[PDB]
Amino acid sequence: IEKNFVITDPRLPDNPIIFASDGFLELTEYSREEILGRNARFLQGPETDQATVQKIRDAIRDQRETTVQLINYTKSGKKFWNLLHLQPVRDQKGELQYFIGVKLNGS
Ligand SMILES: Cc1cc2nc3c(=O)[nH]c(=O)nc-3n(C[C@H](O)[C@H](O)[C@H](O)COP(=O)(O)O)c2cc1C
Repeated sequence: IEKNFVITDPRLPDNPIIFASDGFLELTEYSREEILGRNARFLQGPETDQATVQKIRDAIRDQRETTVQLINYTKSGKKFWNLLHLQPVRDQKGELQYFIGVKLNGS
C-alpha cells in the first residue's frame, strides 16, 4: 500500500481523518492521537495558496478525483510541498463512503 495516505469519512462532521498511515505520521510529525478525528486542513498554514484550497473544496463538493500541490506544515512548522491526490470511495449503489488522500512522492 501507499506509504503516505489518510482516509476521511465525509459522513461524519467536518470530514474527519479516520486513518493515517505510519508514513504520514512520520512525515507530518504528529501522533495518531493528534490526527484522528480532525479535518486534514490542519496541515495548512500561512503560505498555503487559497486558490488551491478552493480547488480541493470544489473537488470534494463534486466528489471527483483530483491532484493538486500545496504547501503544508509539519507539527514543528517545517514547510513541505504536498502533491495531494484525492479519490472518492463509493459503495456498489454509487453512494460516497470515504475519501482517500495520498501524498504522491515528493521530498
Ligand atoms: C481524504 C482527504 C485528505 C486531505 N488531505 C489534505 C492534506 O494532506 N493537506 C491539506 O492541506 N488538505 C488536505 N485535505 C483538504 C482539507 O481537508 C479540506 O478539504 C480543504 O482545506 C478545503 O476545505 P475547507 O475550505 O473547509 O478547509 C484533504 C481532504 C481529504 C478529503
